[PDB]
Amino acid sequence: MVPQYGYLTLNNGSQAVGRSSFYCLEYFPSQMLRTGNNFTFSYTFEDVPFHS
Amino acid sequence: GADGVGNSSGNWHCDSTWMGDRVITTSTRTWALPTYNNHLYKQISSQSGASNDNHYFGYSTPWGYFDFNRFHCHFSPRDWQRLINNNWGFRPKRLNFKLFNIQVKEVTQNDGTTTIANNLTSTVQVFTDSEYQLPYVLGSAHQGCLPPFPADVFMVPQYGYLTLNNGSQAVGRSSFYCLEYFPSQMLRTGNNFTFSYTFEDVPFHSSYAHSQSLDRLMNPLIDQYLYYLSRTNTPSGTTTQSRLQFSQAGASDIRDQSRNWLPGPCYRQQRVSKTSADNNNSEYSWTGATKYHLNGRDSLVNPGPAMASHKDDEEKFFPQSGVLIFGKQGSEKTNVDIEKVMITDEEEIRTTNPVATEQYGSVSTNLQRGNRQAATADVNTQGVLPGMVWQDRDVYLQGPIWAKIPHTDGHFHPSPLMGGFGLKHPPPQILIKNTPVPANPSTTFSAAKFASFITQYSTGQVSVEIEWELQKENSKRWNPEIQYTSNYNKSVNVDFTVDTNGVYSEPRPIGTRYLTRNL
Amino acid sequence: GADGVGNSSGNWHCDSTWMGDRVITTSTRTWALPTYNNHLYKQISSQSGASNDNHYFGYSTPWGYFDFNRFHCHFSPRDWQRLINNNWGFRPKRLNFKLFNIQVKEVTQNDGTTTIANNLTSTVQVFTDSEYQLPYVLGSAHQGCLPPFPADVFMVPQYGYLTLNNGSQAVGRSSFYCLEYFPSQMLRTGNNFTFSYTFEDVPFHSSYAHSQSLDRLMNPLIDQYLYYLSRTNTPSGTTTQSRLQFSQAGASDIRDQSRNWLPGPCYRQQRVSKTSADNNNSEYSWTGATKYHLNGRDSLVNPGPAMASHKDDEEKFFPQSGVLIFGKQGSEKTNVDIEKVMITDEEEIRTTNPVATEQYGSVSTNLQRGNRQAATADVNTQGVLPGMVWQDRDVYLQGPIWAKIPHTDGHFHPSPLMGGFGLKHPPPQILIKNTPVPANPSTTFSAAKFASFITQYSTGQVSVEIEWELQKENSKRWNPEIQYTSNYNKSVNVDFTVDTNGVYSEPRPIGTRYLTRNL
Amino acid sequence: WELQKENSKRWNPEIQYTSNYNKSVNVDFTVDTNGVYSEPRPIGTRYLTRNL
Amino acid sequence: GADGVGNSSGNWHCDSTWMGDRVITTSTRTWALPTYNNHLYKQISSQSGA
Repeated sequence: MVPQYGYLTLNNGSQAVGRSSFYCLEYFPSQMLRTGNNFTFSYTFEDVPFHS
Repeated sequence: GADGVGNSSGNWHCDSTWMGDRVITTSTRTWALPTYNNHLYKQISSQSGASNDNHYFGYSTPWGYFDFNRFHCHFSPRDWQRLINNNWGFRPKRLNFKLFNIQVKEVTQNDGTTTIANNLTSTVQVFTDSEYQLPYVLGSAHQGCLPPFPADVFMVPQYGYLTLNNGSQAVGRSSFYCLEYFPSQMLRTGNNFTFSYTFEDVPFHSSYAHSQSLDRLMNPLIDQYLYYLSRTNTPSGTTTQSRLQFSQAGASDIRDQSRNWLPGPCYRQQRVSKTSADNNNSEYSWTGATKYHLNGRDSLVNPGPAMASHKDDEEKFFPQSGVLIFGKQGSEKTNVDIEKVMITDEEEIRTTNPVATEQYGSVSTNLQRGNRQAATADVNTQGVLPGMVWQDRDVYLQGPIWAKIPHTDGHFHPSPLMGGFGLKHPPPQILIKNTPVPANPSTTFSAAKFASFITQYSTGQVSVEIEWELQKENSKRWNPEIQYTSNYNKSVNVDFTVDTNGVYSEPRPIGTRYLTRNL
Repeated sequence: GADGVGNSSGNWHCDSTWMGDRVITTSTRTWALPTYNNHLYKQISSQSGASNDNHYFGYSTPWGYFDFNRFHCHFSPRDWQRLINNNWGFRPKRLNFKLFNIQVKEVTQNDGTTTIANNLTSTVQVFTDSEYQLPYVLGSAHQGCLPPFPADVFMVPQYGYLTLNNGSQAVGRSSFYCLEYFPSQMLRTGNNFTFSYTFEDVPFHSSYAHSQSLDRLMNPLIDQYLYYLSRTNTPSGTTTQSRLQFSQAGASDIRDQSRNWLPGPCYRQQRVSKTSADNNNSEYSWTGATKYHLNGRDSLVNPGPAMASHKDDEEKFFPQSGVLIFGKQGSEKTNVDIEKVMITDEEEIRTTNPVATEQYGSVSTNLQRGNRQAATADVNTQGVLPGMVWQDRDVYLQGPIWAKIPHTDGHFHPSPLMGGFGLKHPPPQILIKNTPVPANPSTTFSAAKFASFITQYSTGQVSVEIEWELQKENSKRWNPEIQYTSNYNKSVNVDFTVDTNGVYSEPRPIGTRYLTRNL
Repeated sequence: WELQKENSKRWNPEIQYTSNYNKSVNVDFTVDTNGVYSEPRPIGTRYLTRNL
Repeated sequence: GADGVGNSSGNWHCDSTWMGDRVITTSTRTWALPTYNNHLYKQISSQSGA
């Protein structure tokens, strides 16, 4: 099962602080896939030390 | 090739063509694949107190597989007759495998009613290993091969394998293979699957029987120039003194003639008669059987080395395990009577091979001397010696086509025991699976694995095309041969034909040795 | 290459490089060569009343020779681990041999003092036969090989050979070889010797063990289509009448399933236990041993054909002669206790090969009939039959690398018995000798041969470089393998390491079979 | 993934990760009779030895 | 470089030069090497009740 997405922000007690941010995920460009479409991307790791 | 939902992905090809060097057999069947083990691997092992010989440890898999390894898949009884009557030898060359017209069906069982509906977006995933990285099941003479008669629809068998065991417990060297871990083509409705394969060079199978035997390979008219001991003692007329004498062997005594070759090797069998009165009354099925011993467990040697089943006019008797035994149509699995089985008969090999139920020969036990009489012993098992010749077991009609030589430091004369072609790289396995479709996950997240799936199965057609190479018969024999003939007399049913109920049946085993070559 | 007195003739090369197709092992040692037999040939023969089996006739020679034929010469315990863990097979390709930094020393023993001085003008003469014109000693597992640990200096062994004999007396066909009679390079201080050699094409050694056994090569889920006799008689309830019945073999009875292959050949052994209480109390070392017989003399078959040493959970027992037995560091020649020797164990071959201490199987003795019960016999020795597969014996770490196939009309499966690579043209022998230097001849002429020589010996370095080809392991096994691991627990001494006195030692035999292939 | 190969002159053998040779009811890292995959122990990546 | 028995294989260089960006120091010494442990490896460890 694919897990649900949620995040935390600033708080005082359980009350929010004016700096706490709200992100609407509907607000980003997203590919819409019907049956018979596929999704791809590739990624290149930045140079990092070997693990020992 | 990817077509729509409404286009047909491939045509039906079932055919046989003969170019006179080559015959190309094609066959197409309809298959139905269920979901095995509820989409999950399991380990299986010998049940409880099963005997030491019967212990096993292995895994069962969700995957099915296709096996065309039986001859009658490819040949019709008439096609088999052109080959058997007209040819000395044949071997396969290259084959081709094609899957098409796949369709996946979801079934919904509610109350007593079950509705079966097309699931258009579901997939089926198929791969052929071709690097031989899996336990190779084929060649063990399992059921589940394509049916003999093209109008039949067959269920695709489940795939499982065995590994090392101690008792029913596993050993650290036992391997676990996850079939999900190989690259596999995923086929939706409107996709097809193909591959082709080329058989490595292999000796022809010999479809001929010899017109001479090793014992009798010489001119009866002319004497040899080589002496043997004709007699060992001469009478003085009061007593027989010891005087050893020699003779040239000739037509008078054939058995004494110097011979340049030896019969094939033997591993002896117990003889049982088809007439129920002649057999002993005791349980010797096991205690009397001939066996081999590995790692403290005995195993019946059912096929045995290739041997003649009986001598002249013994047709009643047959070796205990030493023959292949096929069941007649509609025969139960267990404890089935002699009338139901079809017992094959190897007697065409009498010439070069020993009778399976009798000893290779006799051998001197001791060193004679004036005061002690010479003695001999019987050799019931003979390994290969230099100058031995033998014939391989016959393939018949419904026997297996090939087998995979195990990969080992050494092996002698790779030809398999059940008959057929030993192949170091046999035709690869084709494994097929219904891709799991989950059913209605919960709204809250759970990290557990799904126990709920849509119940579904798939179906389609499968097409196998093999190209065979033929060895033509060129012989100067004057008189007619022996041919395979369907009897001329009238009958209720025709042989190799459906009955009034629609049940196809094969009346008798058809083995491939008729035409005669001189030795 | 000819240098001065002060130039060095060659560098020390001891190295291992891995190109991932190939590994190239180099090793350099320091040798010391004395003068054997006072510069003269001798004949040697069995002493006096030695038993008929022990008679021999041969010659001892002044010449020494070099043998690198043991693996641990070339591989370090860590280098041996990269190969053993990561690879299915390996074979040698080409090798190179180089001698350098030779120096000859004359020793003068006067009173108790012995002064050792350089003799600059003396020579050492070396030749490699390479036409195989000498008795080939190597491959008999003699001592005198390059030491395992590179800091050791070793004495070069004396060369001698055996020929035909009757008793201790020679036969007219026995050959005498004079090693002075071959072309040989003479090396003074500042000369070096080289040659290179290319191994003929040879099968890889199999460093893998099987994850299946011949007994269990089939799908447990699916029944066979081949019947066997399940039972031979049926009850009438007053008595059991004789009625023979058939069954298809399946998961329920595995032992009855038709199998397409047979285990390897056996020549039976006597079983002895490492626990001193279980063994019988009698002298059966010889009278009970398994032997072969040539020309009226028995010979113990120590190596035997390759066989599993014991069945499941038998690890206590081992075959009488059937295994290779190595001594621990600092073990005496004779009558040494079980704790001193290191006994190798072949159990990784259980799958394809019979247990050395038990019989191949059972065979029907007689023809049954209504009035006589069937009987069977045990086969304690089995020659090769068609359709048999087997594994070759394992090479270990300190076992020999190769052997020379004798040149004969025929031979079967040339792989040697001690393990290693059968080579029709093995690496040639390198023989080395101190050239004789006479001492102060008399002023008057005498035609007699010199009995007086300068006492001297030589020393230098020897360098052997072998190139090995590797067969990489590509397998889909999901779960981890078995690897060779040095134990993690603390210890007084580290394994494969010098002790506080400087004595290198090898704790256990390391055989090359870990990675697992499916059969 | 990019790999850093081990080149070392150590004479004696290393320590390796080995599945135990003894018999067992279930094989490690394998499904059981019910089809439940399991991981018997954590496998950490440090075995081969470098000198400091 | 490989010389005879009588040729000298190298000269004595002991020097210091200063180029004012760089200084190049050279030093030559005479060494004497014995044979240690009688030509053989040993293991050593803390003594007893240390």
